[PDB]
Amino acid sequence: ADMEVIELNKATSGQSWEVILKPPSFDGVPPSLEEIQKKLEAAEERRKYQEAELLKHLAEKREHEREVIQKAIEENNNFIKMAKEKLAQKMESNKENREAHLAAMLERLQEKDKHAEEVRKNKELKEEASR
Amino acid sequence: MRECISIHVGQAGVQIGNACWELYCLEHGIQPDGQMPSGDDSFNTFFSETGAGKHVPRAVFVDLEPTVIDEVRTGTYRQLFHPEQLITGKEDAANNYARGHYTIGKEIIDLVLDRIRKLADQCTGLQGFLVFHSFGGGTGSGFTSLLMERLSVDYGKKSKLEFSIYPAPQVSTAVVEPYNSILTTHTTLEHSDCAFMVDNEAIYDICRRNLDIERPTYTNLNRLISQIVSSITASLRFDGALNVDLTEFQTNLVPYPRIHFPLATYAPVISAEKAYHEQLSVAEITNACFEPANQMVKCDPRHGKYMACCLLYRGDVVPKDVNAAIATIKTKRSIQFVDWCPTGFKVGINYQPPTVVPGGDLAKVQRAVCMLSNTTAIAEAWARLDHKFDLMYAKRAFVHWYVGEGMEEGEFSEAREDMAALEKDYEEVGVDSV
Amino acid sequence: MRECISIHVGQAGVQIGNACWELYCLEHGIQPDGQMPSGDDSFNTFFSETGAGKHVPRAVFVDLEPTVIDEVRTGTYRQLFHPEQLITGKEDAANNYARGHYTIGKEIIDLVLDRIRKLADQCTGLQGFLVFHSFGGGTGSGFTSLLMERLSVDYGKKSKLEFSIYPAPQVSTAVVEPYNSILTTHTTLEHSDCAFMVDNEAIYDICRRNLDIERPTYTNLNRLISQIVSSITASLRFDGALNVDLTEFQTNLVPYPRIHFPLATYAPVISAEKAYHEQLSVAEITNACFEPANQMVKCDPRHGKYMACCLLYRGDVVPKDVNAAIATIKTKRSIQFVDWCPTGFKVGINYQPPTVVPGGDLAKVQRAVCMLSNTTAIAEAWARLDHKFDLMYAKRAFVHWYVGEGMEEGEFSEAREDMAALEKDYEEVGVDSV
Amino acid sequence: MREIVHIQAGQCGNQIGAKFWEVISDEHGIDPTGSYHGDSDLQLERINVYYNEATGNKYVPRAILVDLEPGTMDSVRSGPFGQIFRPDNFVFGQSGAGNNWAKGHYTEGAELVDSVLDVVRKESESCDCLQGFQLTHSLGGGTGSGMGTLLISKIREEYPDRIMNTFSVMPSPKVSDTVVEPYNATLSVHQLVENTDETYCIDNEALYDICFRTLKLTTPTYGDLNHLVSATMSGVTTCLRFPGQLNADLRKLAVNMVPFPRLHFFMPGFAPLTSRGSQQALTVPELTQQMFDSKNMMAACDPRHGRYLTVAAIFRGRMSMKEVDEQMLNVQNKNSSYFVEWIPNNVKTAVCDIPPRGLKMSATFIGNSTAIQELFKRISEQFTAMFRRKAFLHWYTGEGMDEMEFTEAESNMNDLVSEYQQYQDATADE
Amino acid sequence: MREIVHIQAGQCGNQIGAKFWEVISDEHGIDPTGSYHGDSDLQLERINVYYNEATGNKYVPRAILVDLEPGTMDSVRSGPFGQIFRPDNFVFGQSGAGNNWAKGHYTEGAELVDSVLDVVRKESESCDCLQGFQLTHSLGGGTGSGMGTLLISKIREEYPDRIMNTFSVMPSPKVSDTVVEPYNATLSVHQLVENTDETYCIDNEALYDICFRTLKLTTPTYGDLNHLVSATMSGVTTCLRFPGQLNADLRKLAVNMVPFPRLHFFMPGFAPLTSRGSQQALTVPELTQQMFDSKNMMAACDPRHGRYLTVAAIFRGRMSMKEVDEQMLNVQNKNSSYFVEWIPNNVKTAVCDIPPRGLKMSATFIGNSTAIQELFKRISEQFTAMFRRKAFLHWYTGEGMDEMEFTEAESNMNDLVSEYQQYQDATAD
Ligand SMILES: Nc1nc2c(ncn2[C@@H]2O[C@H](COP(=O)(O)OP(=O)(O)OP(=O)(O)O)[C@@H](O)[C@H]2O)c(=O)[nH]1
Ligand SMILES: Nc1nc2c(ncn2[C@@H]2O[C@H](COP(=O)(O)OP(=O)(O)OP(=O)(O)O)[C@@H](O)[C@H]2O)c(=O)[nH]1
Ligand SMILES: C=C1COc2cc3c(cc21)-c1c(cc(OC)c(OC)c1OC)CC[C@@H]3NC(C)=O
Ligand SMILES: C=C1COc2cc3c(cc21)-c1c(cc(OC)c(OC)c1OC)CC[C@@H]3NC(C)=O
Ligand SMILES: Nc1nc2c(ncn2[C@@H]2O[C@H](COP(=O)(O)OP(=O)(O)O)[C@@H](O)[C@H]2O)c(=O)[nH]1
Ligand SMILES: Nc1nc2c(ncn2[C@@H]2O[C@H](COP(=O)(O)OP(=O)(O)O)[C@@H](O)[C@H]2O)c(=O)[nH]1
Ligand SMILES: [Mg+2]
Ligand SMILES: [Mg+2]
Repeated sequence: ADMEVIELNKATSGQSWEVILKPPSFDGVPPSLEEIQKKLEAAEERRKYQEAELLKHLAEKREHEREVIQKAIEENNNFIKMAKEKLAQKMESNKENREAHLAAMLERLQEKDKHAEEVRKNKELKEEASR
Repeated sequence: MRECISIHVGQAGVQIGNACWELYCLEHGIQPDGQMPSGDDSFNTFFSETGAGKHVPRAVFVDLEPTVIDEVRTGTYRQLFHPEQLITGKEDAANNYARGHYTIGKEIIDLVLDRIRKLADQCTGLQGFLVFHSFGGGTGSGFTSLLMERLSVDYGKKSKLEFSIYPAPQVSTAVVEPYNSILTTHTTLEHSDCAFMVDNEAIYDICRRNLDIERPTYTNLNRLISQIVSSITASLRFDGALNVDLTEFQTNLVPYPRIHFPLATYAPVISAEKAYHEQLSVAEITNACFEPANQMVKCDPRHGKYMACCLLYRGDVVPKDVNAAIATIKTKRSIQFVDWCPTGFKVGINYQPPTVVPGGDLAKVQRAVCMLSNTTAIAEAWARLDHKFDLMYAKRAFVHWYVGEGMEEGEFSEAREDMAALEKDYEEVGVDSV
Repeated sequence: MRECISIHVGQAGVQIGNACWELYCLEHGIQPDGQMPSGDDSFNTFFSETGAGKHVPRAVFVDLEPTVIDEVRTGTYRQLFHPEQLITGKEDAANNYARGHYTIGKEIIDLVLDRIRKLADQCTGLQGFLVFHSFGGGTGSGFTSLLMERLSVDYGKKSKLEFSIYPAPQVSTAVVEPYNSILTTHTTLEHSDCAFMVDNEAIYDICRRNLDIERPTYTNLNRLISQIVSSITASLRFDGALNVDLTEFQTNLVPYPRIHFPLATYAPVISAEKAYHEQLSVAEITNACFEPANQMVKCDPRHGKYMACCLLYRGDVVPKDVNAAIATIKTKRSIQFVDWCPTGFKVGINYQPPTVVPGGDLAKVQRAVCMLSNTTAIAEAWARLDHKFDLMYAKRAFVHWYVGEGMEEGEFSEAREDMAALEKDYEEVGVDSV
Repeated sequence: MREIVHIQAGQCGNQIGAKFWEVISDEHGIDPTGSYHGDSDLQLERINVYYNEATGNKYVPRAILVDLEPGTMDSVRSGPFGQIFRPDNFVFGQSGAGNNWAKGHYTEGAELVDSVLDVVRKESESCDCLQGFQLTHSLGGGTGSGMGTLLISKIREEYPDRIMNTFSVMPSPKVSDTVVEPYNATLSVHQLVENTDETYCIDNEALYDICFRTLKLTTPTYGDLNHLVSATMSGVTTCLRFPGQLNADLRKLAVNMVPFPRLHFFMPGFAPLTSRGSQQALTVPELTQQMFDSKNMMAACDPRHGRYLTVAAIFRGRMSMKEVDEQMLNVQNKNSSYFVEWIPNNVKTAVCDIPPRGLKMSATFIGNSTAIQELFKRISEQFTAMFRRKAFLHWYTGEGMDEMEFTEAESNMNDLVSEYQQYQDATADE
Repeated sequence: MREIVHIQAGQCGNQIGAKFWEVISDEHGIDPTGSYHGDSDLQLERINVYYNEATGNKYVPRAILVDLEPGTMDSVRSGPFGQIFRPDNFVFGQSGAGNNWAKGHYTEGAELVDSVLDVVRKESESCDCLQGFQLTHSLGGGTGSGMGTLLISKIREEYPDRIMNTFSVMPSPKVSDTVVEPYNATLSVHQLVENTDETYCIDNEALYDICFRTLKLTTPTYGDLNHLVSATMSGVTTCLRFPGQLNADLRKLAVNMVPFPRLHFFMPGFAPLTSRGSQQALTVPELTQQMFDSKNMMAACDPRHGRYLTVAAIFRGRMSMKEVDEQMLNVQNKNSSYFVEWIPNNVKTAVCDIPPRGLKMSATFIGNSTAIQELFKRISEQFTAMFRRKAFLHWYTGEGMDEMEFTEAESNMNDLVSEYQQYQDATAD
């Protein structure tokens, strides 16, 4: 019913104006480069730390991998060692036993030789008396 | 002379840039080779001139991957741009804001600032920058916010205007787009003077409903977006009277600095295949500005308050018909302005009619209008995004991807708190006293 | 690489070795002079090659008396072996374990090890040793256990597999064979990774029942044993559809170091004189593996638990038929596996058909299978031997012959206690878990 | 992010790997000599992802063939496309792993790993922008399982910035080669949880059940199982290999599918389920119905027993984009309880014009479902049944391993299942 | 283990020893000159066990002939095959032993033993692998018993690693050469129990009873007795002399037949029981029936009065090995109570194609039966009857012996009896 047209500007290829239907209901109208560089550098150092931690975790894996191979070698070596000593002990125990069995057999037959000498000695003491 | 340098970041920014510069060339009679056979020297605000009469866009295209810019380098408009103003990396931000802002972005920021400085050196009265980018992409979100921060350091006074692509599940979205959107919005907020959000769902629906395209392509979407971008930049490229300089965008549309997100609404959008169409009157196209189906962002201004309204007409339009159309609007609907602002419209008519891309989907019309209104209703777009952000962040879903790139969890809550403050700011404007 | 060195000890080991190497030569087309007119090359795991094209077995024949090896030295295959591979003493162990391990054995052990080392030097990837011997002979029992102990010192954990002849009264046994069997088993247990026992009574019964031989000779017995040995080594001497490595045999068969005595079962074993009767299907020969009539050791797996089952097929056999045959067996209740073993099966398939010695008793078949199953039922064989040992040892009958050679009575009770523990180990592996 | 370096390890890895190259070479128009004889410029547009261009415009798979036994790789060389592979990329040992994870990871495989890394390094250096690695292997054997996971950890150390993707074949007693499979599998998933970005769980239990129950094959062979695998592998990688709506990339896939780093085990699916022979015309509603069908899953898990954290559906063939979108929305509303509400828009759909060989239309499903905990629970039960009795353990301790390493692998897999259960019980209650 | 050195001592030893060489020479096709005239390569295959090969491919028995009286050794030299023996291997004295064990063991035998050992040593040194020694002698006389046991102890001392086997002829009053035979026999078995590995007990009581009762010879001569001995010796050594199904070896035989060191006295048996020069056809079942027949035993013991610790049966001639196996199984099941159950598979059977002279088929039994205690009890009773009265004891004390040595020998033989009874009463429980 009541309009207000305020001719703002007119130019070669355009024309502008403001049309107010009703007025308002108020009296009054109502980082730096160092800082940004700091943020970007702080993010880069956080990312760098995370990657370092991952590579350290993977370095620990490699260390365990060479400890597994070493353990396999050490167990095999201890199996060879125990078998070598147990076998040497078994062959030594057997040599001692066989030596002892034969030594005892020698001694019992040597006793018989001594007894035979005693029998021959006893014949002399009986003889030379009769006739 | 008032030069404007356009910066297109990421796939969305680059592809939208292609459509805008194709349309600008058609509007100014510039051939794809830069030659222009010949309101008058106003196009020089967007185009510099070479000693061989070539007109080269005052633009820089940036992407952290080369494939999208490579199509520009080998496309129809390959001669239009100097190779130095097309900048590419080797690998993209993988839809990760932190990757685009902190890790990959740091690799090419100095190079892009050097090329923007080279364009600024060609300016006798640089107004500022127009930055095109997606909210969802890792480059569009992360690299853009890094660039905006550095531009504020190197060009303290210059206006910076954004054309941002708001995400929609219907148009090739990633799950983390709400994170990237809130992170970029938080960091860019204090560095942007005015931002025009373009909701992909709104553009997708207009293409389906008004252009009869069953499954719109990026070419269909971008050609429509470019018609709206062209309507808003027409006053910088021709001898206009409303929005003659980019400082005037802030003056006319954004009375409160943080609340710098105007709603764009365009009409008419008619299918080129629709025959016998009787040309729409000034009253018909003006009335269409208040229909939500024609908005660039899905929201409801009917349940909001206006703080500014700018009507940008193009073509066969006379002031008497515009004033009659505005008079009838007052009487039909209750369009409510905030207490401190007058209920009114700043109307500008640019005599140059709407230009259509030959072989496109839009029909050629005698007259068109783009309304730019600063309404509190646009906070509905923030609310939708913030809710999706909250659902995921409550579980810390995907945040390890960002932390892996050096960003802290504190930045997520800081960005979300800023969005909460922004939604509260729109609420403070939506109810006033004393 | 993948070489295997065979060691044949005592009369039984040597005579079985003769039958095996005769069969291997026929399977690979190697003449008794070592010439092989000519591929697969898998035969190089068992045969080294001379610059003059002679293929010489990677084998050593050892006996404390010369008569048995002398027949090899003057026999059909005298040119096959280098004289240095055939080692003999002057006087045997006189059916006394103590003479084979100590008194007589000690005189030739170093020479044997030197000759084994010479064969190992020809290997680029030695898999291990296959040791053939009787349980009953003084050499087969005493010398073998001394050799196994020395091989563990010189080759550490390098795999050692045995083919042991289990004593039967029907087949030329000595009264003290149960003593020699328990003494060698105790001594060799920690040094053997897998041992295939061959019960002479089982072979004797198979020759009588399946081959219609009223009174089987060692030639009849050994030719059948060699068919089974060939089936288990064929996986190493040929490249078929599914190849079983020597390490793969044991990994799948031996759940615990001490429980390493798989039961071998072979099919089909049929008379060369029999009527036509067309070829047994994969399902028929596979089902025959679970019939006690075909076993190498007399025991009852139907009242035992399986721990592993390896099926080694040869000839006209395709995996689809094997899988169908195994599927039926898996649904049978008469075959109970231990609860701690999810799937006990492992299949090997070699396309080379079963070779028969011309003038032999076995009929030529298109397909055959040898199953190697680790069943708790094999402990019945230990129980029979241990009982015979107990009957004599309770009176100390014949133990003076062993003590005379330096052995101690403590070694008899230690060996018997280990056998008691072994029988108890087989009981525990079959008990159900939680 | 352009080139992918493919690695196939062990018997299973080389068998399914060869099938993969046969299938995608047919799709890309590459014949067994390496020559292009296709009639679509779409086949060559992104062929650089998997193939190197050689003299005479030949296409050579960027594939590295690994095994500790020479047998399998000789069979690959003699197979249909055996001649296409770069001869220098065949890296093989002579000892074999004897289906022993410890042998593949610590003993025999440790001797061969540097030789393989030399070939990987040579391929990587010829990449303009390497995306990452794709490994095919089984978890039940010794080389693919043990050496495959050793290769992964070595590769992660040298290429921490690249994506590690695997196609891991899970063991099943239904189709078994070794009694010791649950030990090998548990030790491998312990490695995969820590050192992979994405793992496709190809379950032999599921492949057998599909062949037996659905395809009504009374006695299925590895060839029948591998036909399902190759079809799945072709579908899962379609986005990477073809120019489509989606610009593809392995890192972008991981960012969109992996909300929590350890939860990167995908349940693949395929429709239609086909056998080898003279087949029959599927519809979009039918294709979408199979998304939730447990019968169509390549992992023996019922998706209706858990919730999807994220789901990717790829449709192939000439079809209506409007219809696919409407059917996908239908499935989501009528199966809302099987999707986590706290990850908005967690179901993504892609459509490729190029259908696979012999099918006019098909759909491949990639799901990050909490129901995958059923697969790990099955391996865990089988592991405990043996470990309770220390059955076959001497074969691992003999290689230098400790029982403690078994307890840790089992414990980490049990933690993995508790993590899946945690997100299965999580609601958007606030 | 190839060569065996044979030693024959005293009258009896040289008489049965000569008969042994006559019998086996004919079996091996060797004539009294030492030339081979046979027609089977099996006769020469293992001829090295008992014969040395000499110039002109001659075969010389590895036999050493010993006696303190020149008499018997002159009769051997003049006998059939007397010229086959190596002349240097005849070692003889001139005094004689006068059926006195003390004379043979301690007095005149002690003077001659070193001379015999020199010949044994020479034969042993020419052996590639000496198995051991085989001694033929009587226990009732003085040289064979006294000097024979002295020889064995001296040989054991020099060759502790070799087997000592004897064919010991036990005395009997039915045959008799002197009342002091029980003394000589007891003193000898005391030596044999300690120093021999295996002893075949050839009992003159059994030989006389076979000749008198079975062969119906009212007055048997030593020639008639010796025919039974030579047949038994040929059978018992068949496995050593011929290539057969089993290897052979004296040590392997001892390990399989001797479960306890002292119980090494075998009860030989033979079938058919044949007359000294007569011709007359028995079946395998008939041959196997005689295994348990007391009438066929060369030791005067009834096997059914004890239990077999171990038994070896050797069948000779062309026969069915299947029939031998079935008949042997039959005998074992129907006589199970005569075999110790605590020595499994203690009955072994061997079959040789070569039959002995004059027989188409034969069977030799070698038994380690606890019933042999009947033989030792008989000698012990005869010994005690004399020793209670110290009868003829001055024959021995006159040579230097003490009455304590008699008490010890008697005690040792009584212990031997108690030991056989211990295992006869032992059960498997
Ligand atoms: N309207 C429109 N939206 C686009 C276009 N290209 C991408 N988008 C949208 O942008 C979002 C994804 O961001 P992109 O621009 O593709 O990503 P970017 O900036 O290249 O970043 P990267 O992740 O590093 O590739 C989604 O919502 C897309 O639908 C385009 O040309 N037009
Ligand atoms: N299967 C089979 N068993 C045999 C063979 N030779 C002997 N035996 C058995 O082995 C056991 C006797 O062991 P032998 O091998 O003859 O003795 P040895 O190892 O030569 O030892 P010595 O006592 O020193 O001769 C008995 O059970 C025989 O039946 C043979 O060739 N085949
Ligand atoms: C399940 C989800 C949640 O959000 C997603 C977004 C995307 C994908 C998966 C998901 C996705 C990607 C790459 C692919 O192959 C290389 C692929 O095919 C298997 C994919 O599934 C369609 C990564 C990017 C992709 N973005 C778009 C716009 O489609
Ligand atoms: C009474 C038994 C219990 O076990 C035995 C084993 C064997 C013998 C006797 C017994 C035996 C032997 C040597 C022989 O002459 C040299 C001989 O003929 C008298 C023999 O009797 C047949 C020793 C080896 C022989 N071995 C075989 C397999 O027959
Ligand atoms: N689907 C499939 N599984 C296989 C194939 N070959 C073997 N497997 C499985 O892989 C496991 C054994 O591992 P394998 O690759 O053969 O041994 P490796 O050579 O030591 O890696 C078992 O679970 C088998 O069932 C194949 O061709 N296809
Ligand atoms: N069977 C047999 N016994 C004999 C023979 N000659 C003597 N005897 C017995 O041997 C014992 C006497 O020993 P003898 O050898 O003659 O005395 P030596 O000369 O001192 O050894 C008595 O038991 C005789 O019956 C003989 O030729 N054959
Ligand atoms: Mg992009
Ligand atoms: Mg032997």
